[PDB]
Amino acid sequence: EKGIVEKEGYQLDTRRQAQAAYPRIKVLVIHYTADDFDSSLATLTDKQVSSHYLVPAVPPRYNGKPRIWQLVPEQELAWHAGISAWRGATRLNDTSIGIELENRGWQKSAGVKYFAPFEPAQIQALIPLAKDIIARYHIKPENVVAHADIAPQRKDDPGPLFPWQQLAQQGIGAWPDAQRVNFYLAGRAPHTPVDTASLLELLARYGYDVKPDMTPREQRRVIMAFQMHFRPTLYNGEADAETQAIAEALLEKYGQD
Amino acid sequence: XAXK
Repeated sequence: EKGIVEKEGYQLDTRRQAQAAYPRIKVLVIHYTADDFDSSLATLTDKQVSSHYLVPAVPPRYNGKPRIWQLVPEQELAWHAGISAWRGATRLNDTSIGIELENRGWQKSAGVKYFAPFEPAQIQALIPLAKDIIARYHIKPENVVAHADIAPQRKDDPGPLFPWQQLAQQGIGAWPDAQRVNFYLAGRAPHTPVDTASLLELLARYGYDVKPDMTPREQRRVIMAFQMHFRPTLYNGEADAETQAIAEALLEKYGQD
Repeated sequence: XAXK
């Protein structure tokens, strides 16, 4: 009937819709696989981890379009985030979509952890899928994140070679206004040392997991995670003026929720 | 990467 639904035991009347109704999905998490396509597909369909999408390094094309693998209906959670925290939330699996990108990650080469560049074909395939996802759920720019952002002590992915600024120019994810980063730099050289505690407060509020008593090591991983995303020219995890100014400009533009 |  007119807005009425039948069931075993009861009728539902759907005629009155509440104003306060919002997606359960709020977060888009970017990963790399650190493994080849067939191997990643095997792993992400097994019983320990999964993701909603798997993008090959160079997706095959059909009907003039890159093909991407969907492993898990978006309505359902995938096992991609693990133990995690972002902007007040935990258990990020519950509220996120996870995209896995076939990419080798890091390999230590004479002690120097070297990351692998992202195939431009892959990024090109990613853009329309991210846009559709972001439209569908009205995902806010600051909630397009790296796995490292939501689990900084455990993960680096997708790493400092991931083109966040390029994506931001396509309307995908958060990026600070350059004039405001300069404003907050406030006359300092970019690498001028800044007070670690003060920087960590800002990162906490922007959304990073920061606990009251952390070893220097653990404080470095948080700052490093932030730099890999937002200041990838140097991601050694030391608090400096440029890192702080970026955090300050991000907070000004996107807030904290 | 991934990773319940």
